Parts: sequence; structure tokens; C-alpha cells
Amino acid sequence: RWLRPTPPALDPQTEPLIFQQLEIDHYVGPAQPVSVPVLRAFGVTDEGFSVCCHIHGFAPYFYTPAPPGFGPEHMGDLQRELNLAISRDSRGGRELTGPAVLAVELCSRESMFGYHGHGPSPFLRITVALPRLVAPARRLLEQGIRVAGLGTPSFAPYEANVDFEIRFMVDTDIVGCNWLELPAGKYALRLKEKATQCQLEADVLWSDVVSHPPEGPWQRIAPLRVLSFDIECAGRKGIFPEPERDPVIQICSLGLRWGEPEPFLRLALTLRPCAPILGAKVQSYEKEEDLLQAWSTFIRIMDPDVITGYNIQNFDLPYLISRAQTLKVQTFPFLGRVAGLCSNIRDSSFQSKQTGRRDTKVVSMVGRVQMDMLQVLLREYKLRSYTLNAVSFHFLGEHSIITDLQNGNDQTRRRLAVYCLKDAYLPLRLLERLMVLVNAVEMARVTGVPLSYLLSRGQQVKVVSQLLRQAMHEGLLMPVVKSEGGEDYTGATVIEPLKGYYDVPIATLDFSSLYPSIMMAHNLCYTTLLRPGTAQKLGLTEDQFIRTPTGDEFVKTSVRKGLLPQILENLLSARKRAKAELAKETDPLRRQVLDGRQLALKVSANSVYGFTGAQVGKLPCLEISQSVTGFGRQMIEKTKQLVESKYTVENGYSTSAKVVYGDTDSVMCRFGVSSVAEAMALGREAADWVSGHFPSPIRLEFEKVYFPYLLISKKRYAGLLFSSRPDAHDRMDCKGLEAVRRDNCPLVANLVTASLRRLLIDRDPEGAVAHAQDVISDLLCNRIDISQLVITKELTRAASDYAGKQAHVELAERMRKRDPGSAPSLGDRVPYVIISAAKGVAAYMKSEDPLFVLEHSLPIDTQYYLEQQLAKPLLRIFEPILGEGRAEAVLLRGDHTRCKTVLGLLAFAKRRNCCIGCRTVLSHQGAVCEFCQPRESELYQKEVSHLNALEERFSRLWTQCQRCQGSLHEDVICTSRDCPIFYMRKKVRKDLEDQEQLLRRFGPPGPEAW
Amino acid sequence: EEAELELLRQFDLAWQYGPCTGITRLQRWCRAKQMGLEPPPEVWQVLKTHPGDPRFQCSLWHLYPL
DNA sequence: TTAAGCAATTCGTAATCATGGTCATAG
DNA sequence: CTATGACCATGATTACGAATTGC
Ligand SMILES: Cc1cn([C@H]2C[C@H](O)[C@@H](COP(=O)(O)OP(=O)(O)OP(=O)(O)O)O2)c(=O)[nH]c1=O
Ligand code: SF4
Ligand SMILES: [Zn+2]
Repeated sequence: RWLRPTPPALDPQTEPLIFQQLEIDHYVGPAQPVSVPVLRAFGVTDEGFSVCCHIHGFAPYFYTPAPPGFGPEHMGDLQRELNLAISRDSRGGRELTGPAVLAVELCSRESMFGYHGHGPSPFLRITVALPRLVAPARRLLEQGIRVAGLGTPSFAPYEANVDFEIRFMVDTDIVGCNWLELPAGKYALRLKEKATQCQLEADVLWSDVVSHPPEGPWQRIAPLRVLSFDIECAGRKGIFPEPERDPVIQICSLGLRWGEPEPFLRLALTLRPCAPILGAKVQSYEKEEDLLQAWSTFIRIMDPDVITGYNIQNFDLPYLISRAQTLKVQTFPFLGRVAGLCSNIRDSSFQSKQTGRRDTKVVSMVGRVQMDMLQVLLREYKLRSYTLNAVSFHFLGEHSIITDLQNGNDQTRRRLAVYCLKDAYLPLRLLERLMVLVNAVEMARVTGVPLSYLLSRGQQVKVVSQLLRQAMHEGLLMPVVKSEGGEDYTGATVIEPLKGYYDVPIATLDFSSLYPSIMMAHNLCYTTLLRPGTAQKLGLTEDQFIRTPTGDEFVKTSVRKGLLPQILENLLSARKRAKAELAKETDPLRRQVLDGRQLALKVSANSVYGFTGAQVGKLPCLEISQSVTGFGRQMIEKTKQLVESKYTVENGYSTSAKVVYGDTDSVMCRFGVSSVAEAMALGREAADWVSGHFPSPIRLEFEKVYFPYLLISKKRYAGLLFSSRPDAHDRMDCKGLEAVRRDNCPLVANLVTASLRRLLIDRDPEGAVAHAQDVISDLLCNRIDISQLVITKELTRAASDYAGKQAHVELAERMRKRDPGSAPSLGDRVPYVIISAAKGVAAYMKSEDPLFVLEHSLPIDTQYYLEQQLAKPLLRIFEPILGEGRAEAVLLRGDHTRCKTVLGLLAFAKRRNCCIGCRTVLSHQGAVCEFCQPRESELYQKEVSHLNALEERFSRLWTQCQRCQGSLHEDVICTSRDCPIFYMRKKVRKDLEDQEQLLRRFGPPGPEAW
Repeated sequence: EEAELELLRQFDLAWQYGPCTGITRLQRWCRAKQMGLEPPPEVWQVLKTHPGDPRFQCSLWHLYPL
């Protein structure tokens, strides 16, 4: 629809180009100037034109040591290494490499690993023509033949085999989303006859570019173009949609320029004639071929930078591609920027111990960038459900019906289009509100990796990139060590608690950035690790090296500076600047998203240390990891000895303090005073006192005062939070307990939060007992919503769940009769509830889908929920304040309340009536019993105040759907399984149905036909 | 039949007769006739040549827990 | 060709081991 | 018609894997 502005008057012999790049690309090419791999770079100007840039003359290489013989110091054998062996038996050694310009170069460099000296050594630099020839050469120089005139006897290892685009960016100092400049007279626009579809197309040599480091005025962001879209399909009853039978009926698109607070384009393409919508364009077609063609032409002409959505990768784009393949439309799958290239669906998997394992499809688009917001949420955030409704409530606050809204009239289709446009608008709001893209651009500028790697890869490519960028400045080469496999080492210490309930303030002192500052201030690195022999026979121990608790020796900083101290120092300053910016916000959600930014930079700095100990990885050095955790243990026991030893009764202070807890970075010391001001004063004195026994940047700091405190086990405690004194209290802290885990029911987590509220804030155990009694009583009397009963568990890799029978695996692998095409896959979460049956050996035989027990009305196992979900967390919490008469107190508060329980063949009812007063079954329909008659006005009085309260609950719920829907004049259709509103509006109809019929036992209060 | 099942499905979604997914089909036909909006005399003449069948004398979504 | 670490607590299922109610037949 | 231990049946203890959170 709307086009980019027109590039007026660029003349290359006088004017430069200044543009900001988004994507890079590799390309094997003809039309050479009179190398074959030429590079592509796509970007945008400071105004809004689209620029493609072709870069020429770059070829991959690596290094290898020159062996000590008469060969690789003699030029005849250098060019003979270039020369091929013409023998017949060298077909395995000069064919797959063959005649390639590997070349011969002599340079003086060093290896990374260890500390041998300040002296370098000769290495050979071996270029290669193509990037897809470094793999057979590696298969032909190490295990292949290297008998060539006795120049290089086998073997010499390969060093610095890295990726092509990463080697380019390490070479020329270009980072992700960078400002690039072509100077005047260096670039030719009309040298390249147009093979792509951008406006400006330059054709430059790889030594002409100028990279501007992002800082000062070069810290801006260009006006990018962002698209979001959503589709609709018309299915059958029960049957989930399939790309060979179910047509695509509506596509809806939103588009904006980045930096402007509203969109500028709003389009909706439908398949029958429709009705107009104010604010958007509407076009209609009588066939699906025209609809797919129209969308492909719009996406070529608008030419967006970024494409977003929600689950567009695994549902939307391959559905469109398969549907275009079935209907024989040849011109659809050309969505990219290159004019002669069609797109294809390709599977990929990712797995780690940090995010688990996920299997995704990818679809190829060259030039353009994809950001599915579902994958960003699934990677960064740990939530309970990952539906669009659930995250839109958590962050903002909100198939067979559609097939008859489309086979109807045109106002129904207009309603369908407004629904689809709201769906297509929600991920834009989430992208701009959560500060996604600004943090992605800052991550790519601090680490130096492209913008497509932050959605596909892990935390290794970034630390490899930063280490290579720091390695070119002193002249070192990296080695290739690979081992399967070493052993584990010893991790962190935890101090033994003094368990219980405390009501005198405890002050928390901890170290900030512990492991990066250990690695900084004792000069630990790959490049300064001293081997056990190379100290000998030199004897200089003092101020030349140090010794660690695991046992290594490491050189002092008066000889070398390591590489990991400098990378860590850069990351630490970036996080410090993020916190300094975060210290001046007032909005809460903005404060937590800047907390998210600084959390991400601290995770990056700690993954630098975790790179060293990963024995399945790219470069492990477990000696360093052992030295780190040994220093950690030594320093925390130093802290505990010092804190408990100095402030004592004989040293003039009030009370000798005693440490109650410590977990590898923090110390919770109990001081003795019950005044929060005096505890805060002594705690600040203690933190600042103890910090002066270390190198720098090692510092201990005061952080909080808990008052009161509740310690249950290791990694399980709770307390109340004081930041200042006249800032009285902030909130609770629930570390580890049953209120922050997601393996349980909402009922149990709510009861634990409410019990700690009534028990820690108001200090009333009697209201707490009465609360827990009411929860258990309302459980047994069958008046608890089934939202509070839903359990969710993650469906991981299928073989570990083959090894032992679980409940959620049994529910998932059991398909439905309605739909063998929508079922949980690997990596998602399965929700279930437990119904009552008589198979007590197996709780995996009583699990059912919440919607299935909704539509089929199966009962609930109240004894399962009473003794297996609720009871034992309560016995954790309520015991330490009292004795074991407290277990008997809650099991007796159960006992007064356990005696109140509410209740094929089911069709053959008799429906025996019963007396309302004393429950005696009898013949006739009158409500009262003959012995309980003198008391009937009171029994009518009783239960009409129950009908009165059910009437008041019907009306508050069924008009809330009208305000959440938007309209007051049309029907509600919302079966949202993540809304408590749904199925709480279903049971009050039946409560009212039952309670209205019980009062017609009594006669009518008058006539009605008068 | 199979042509009489689309006439009723077309009467059920025309907005000028009312917002009807809680009641029967013949009750909505007589409600519009009282106010006399314009009920057509064909959605009546198939609700008379049938008995109490639940796929003629019921709204489209008379399943569906809404 | 691809993947940052360790410590600790909780719950469910099958298997191992203890103990009583019938029973079957020798006295 | 009546003792005795062999036989079936039901409940208490231990072991280990899976899931998830704290540093
Ligand atoms: C959270 C976390 C901690 N650690 C280690 C490194 C840390 O130095 C040590 C302390 O944990 P943390 O206190 O969680 O982190 P931190 O001390 O480095 O930073 P800050 O005080 O500002 O919050 O625990 C990891 O190795 N990986 C991790 O993911
Ligand atoms: S059931 Fe009602 S309140 Fe709940 S999400 Fe649906 S429309 Fe909104
Ligand atoms: Zn009675």
C-alpha cells in the first residue's frame, strides 16, 4: 500500500552513503571483477530508503603451526604445500581439496591456553577459496595425507576454525545493528544491474567501509518498518485444521514505523463480500487464489523490515505455503528480498539445561527479520500458561463457530474481521510495552553478534565472539580441545540453619557480583594459568604467582593481564549503567522491565564463568572453575567467623550475635536488638567493616532487615521486608515455598499466602485457624471452583517419561475421539484435574482434561485434594510456632469440620423427597415433616436468604461478560479456559435452578391469573 | 431437507429479528411478529410440517456451553 | 553440526518385607 | 470333631527417578 519515499539525487563521486545494517548474508557468485564468495548487507538510511550493499574480495582462512623440519621454513616447500601431488594414490588427498588457493603465509603468533612465556613462534596462515572447503581440508590435513616432500609430517592441529560472517565482523569491527559508511568515490551504484528489489544498490570492495562505534550521536535507531499479521481458517466439527482441506478465509495486517506512537497502516483481506470498518481498508475476493496473490503483492510493495506475530512460525507461514502449493498458484512463495528465490520449510531443534528442549520449523526470508513473540516469552519468562489470553491478562488485563460466522451474512463477517484485527494488534502492543526490541539492539551492540542469533542460539556464540575480539589486540590464537568426558567438581557451601520462627530482627549482608569479581581480582584466565612444571626451576614465588585452595598456581598481574578480566569489566560497567538508569523511574512495570534488562546483563556476566566448566562445549578449563568455588567457600566462612567473633558482650557491645543462616553469597546474622533502627545501624557498620579485608572490587553490603523471620529448611524461608525505617515495610519474601512454584493447585498457593498474611502481618493465629477451617469446609461441601483445582506439568523429552509412568504423560498420549490433530507436543504444559475412582494404586488413572470434565461432568476426589495436596504444606508452616499439639489442633479443626460432607444406573432414578427439617424420606410432596411442623415459618425464613444471595451472584457475573465483550446488544461467545468468568457463570444457573425448585415445595404466595 | 436446514440457519443470524441464542426458534418467530418487524411466511411453514425434532426447533448453538 | 554451571528439596510408583484370616488335614 | 502350620491376602518401608527452584 504506502510506499517508501523516493531516493532523489545521490551521486557517488561526491557523496557518501551512511546507513544502518540489519541482516548480512553469504553468496557464491559469478560476475567477478576483471573471490567467488561475495557478501550481502541490507539496511536503511537515516531517512527511510532501503539499501542493499554487495561486498567483494573476502575469503576464509585459518592457522596451523609450522612443523620443525626443513619444509615450512623453505619457500620451495611452502609453494609445494600449495602444489598438488600428481600421484595416483593421492586421489584421497588432492581431489576434495584439489586446486584451491590455500596459499602459504608466515606469521609470528602464540597459542592461548596456559602461560609459557612472552615469546611468540612461527605459524602458517592458510587461506581457502570457499567457506565450504574448510571441512574437507580438515578431513584431509589431519587424518588425510600430509606426506608431501617431507615438509609437514602428520600431525599439526588446526587453530581458529570459526564461522564466516563472524570472522568478517571480527576482522572489520562491525557489530550487530551498526552504522556503516561508504566514502566518496569508493562505491558504484550502477555497476550492479538490479538483482534484488531495494532502492539503493551499491557494489563496494571490502576494505572501503567505515564502521562507526555506537556511542555519542551514533547511538540512535533508524525508522524501521514493522508488520504484524494473523489468519483465519474454516474447519470441520471436532477436526483441527489441515492444510489440504481447510481454506484460509481472512488475513489481517497492521503496520508501523518505529518511533511513532500509532500505526500507519491497517488492512484486512477477506474472502466473501463484507461490510466497512472505520479506520481500515477492506477488500474482497471471490476465490482464494486472488487472496493469496493480493497478500504477496502487498508484502512485496510495502517491503517491511521486521515481521512479528504470535505463533506465526509453527502455524501461520507453513499453512500459507502448503495451501498455496495445493491450489497451484506459482507466484506465492517468493516473499523475500532476492528477486529469483523461493521459500521453504525446514525443521530445527534446540536444547539446553536452561530452557529445556524445543522443536520448531523455520521458513526462509532473505533480507527480512522474524520475531515471533511466543518464542521470546518462552525463552525469557517462567509463567504458568503461555496462551495469548493468559499473558495478556498477566501483562495488560483482559473454530466451529467461525465456520458459521463465515457461511452467514456480511455483518457476521464484519464481526469476524474486527476480532481478527484485535488479535493481530495485541503482539505489537506487547512488543513496544515490554521493551523487547530496544533490549535486543543493546544486546547485539554489547556482545557483537547479529540480530538473528538472539532468537536461535545460546550463550556460547556471544562469549566466543567477545573473546576473539579481545584476542586480536595482543596476537594470540585459540586452540581446539575436546574431551568426552571429565568428572564433576565440588560446588557451593550452605551453612546449617537454626530452624524455626524468629521475632527479633535478622540483618542480611551479601557480596555483589561474587564470581566475576573473584575472577577479576586474583588474575585468573586461560592465558595466565601456570602449568605445574613451568614454574620450575625458577624460584620466584612472592608477588609473581599465587596459590589457590584446589591447588593451582596463577601468575600475578605484574607479569600478565588476562582476557576474561577485561570482558567481565566491560559487562560489569554496562550493567552498572543500566542500574544507574533504573534508579530514576517511578512507574512499576517500567521499573521491573529495567530490572529485566539488568538481570540479563548479570546473567551474561555469570555465563562467562559458566563457559569454563562446560565439559561439553568449545573450550573447557575446570581448574579455573575449581579455583573459583574454592575461593567462594573460603570467603563465606571467613565472613561468618568474623561477624560472630567481633561484636560480643566482652567487646563493649550489647549482645554476642549468632549467625542463623548462610547460602554461598549471603549471611543472615541475628543481632539481638528488637529496634529496627539499631539493627540497621549496626548492620551497615558490619557490612562496611568486613569489606575491608579483601582486594577490590570485593565488597560486602547491607541489604535488608527481616522482622519477623520464618526458616523452614534449606532454600525455604519467609519474612517481612524493611528497606528504610520511615519507609515502614515493603512486602513479604517467600523464598522457595509453596506460593512461587507452579507444580501445585492455585487453591494451595492462595491458602499459603493468606495464612502467612494473617500470621505475619496481623499476628493472629485464631483467624488463621478459622481461615484454614473455612477453606477445608468449603472444599468438602463442594463449593470450590474448578479453576482452583487445575494442575499443570511440563511434557519434556519422551524417553525419560517412557522410563516411569506419570499423570500428564498419560493424559497427553491418550488422544481424544474428537481431535487427533490437536494434542500437547514436546515442551509445552499439560493441564489436568484428578477425578474420584477406586483405583488407588495409580493417580495416573484418575486424570482428565478440564474441558472434558466440564462438558461431561465427572466428580472430584475431595480426599485426594485434602490429604495429598493441602495437608502437608500446612503441617510444614503451622508447626514451628507451637508444638505437636498444633498438628492435633489443625487435625482437630479438620475434625470438627470433616463431619460436614456434601454428596448408566444414574438414569433410573426414583427421586425420593425428603423433609427439610430432619431429613426423613416419606410419601407425599409436602416440604415439612409431621413432627417438625410447628417450626415452618422459621424454616421458610431459612433458605430464602440463600435464594436471595444466589440471585445477587447471577447478575454480577452475566453482565460482566457484556462489558468484557464490548457490546450490550448481541450474544456473548467466549469459552476462554483461562478466564475464571467461564464455568463460574455456568454453575450458578444450576444452583439457582435447584434452589428455586426447593421453594416451590411451599405453595405460591398468591394467585397469578387475576 | 438439506435446503430447509439452511433457511433456518439464515433466519437465525439475521440481526433485524433479535439477539437470539437463549430461547426457542418459534418463540423468536412470534416475538418478531408481535412487534411485526417482518417475519417471513416460510420459516413458519417448516415449523408446522414437522414434530418436535431438536434439529429444527432449536437455535444453532443450543449445545456449546455459552 | 549443536548445547553456560552445581546444590537441594519434594512427591509418586514399584518392589521388598511384616503380619493376620482362612483352611485343610492329621490326631 | 478338633490343633497345627501352610497358604493367601493386605498393609508398612525402602529406593530411585522426575520436576522445579535457589545461589
Ligand atoms: C543466579 C546465578 C548465580 N551464580 C553464582 C555467581 C554468582 O557470583 C553467585 C551469587 O549469586 P547471585 O547473588 O544470584 O548473583 P550476583 O551476586 O553475582 O549479583 P547480585 O548480588 O548483584 O545480584 O552465584 C551462577 O553462577 N549462575 C547463576 O545463574
Ligand atoms: S467468560 Fe466472560 S468475563 Fe470471562 S473472559 Fe469470557 S467474556 Fe470475559
Ligand atoms: Zn421432619
